[PDB]
Formats: sequence, C-alpha cells, structure tokens
Amino acid sequence: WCSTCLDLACGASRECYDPCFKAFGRAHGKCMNNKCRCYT
Repeated sequence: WCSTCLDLACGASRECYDPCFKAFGRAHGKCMNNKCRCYT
C-alpha cells in the first residue's frame, strides 16, 4: 500500500517535519488520506 507513510495525521508541515525527518531522515512529504506520506 504505502511505503514511506507515517501513522501521524497531516495538518502542519512542521508536525510531519519532526517525524518525517527522524523516520526517513528528510522532512519532505505530503498529506495523503489524512496522513503525512514522505517520499525519497
């Protein structure tokens, strides 16, 4: 289904930038399905 997808809902680039950065390493993702999905 989703490879680089976190379990946190989107709503603030900063909110997902914390995890999306500590999980994948790069704060670069978007909000898909009420959830932030980072990509590489």
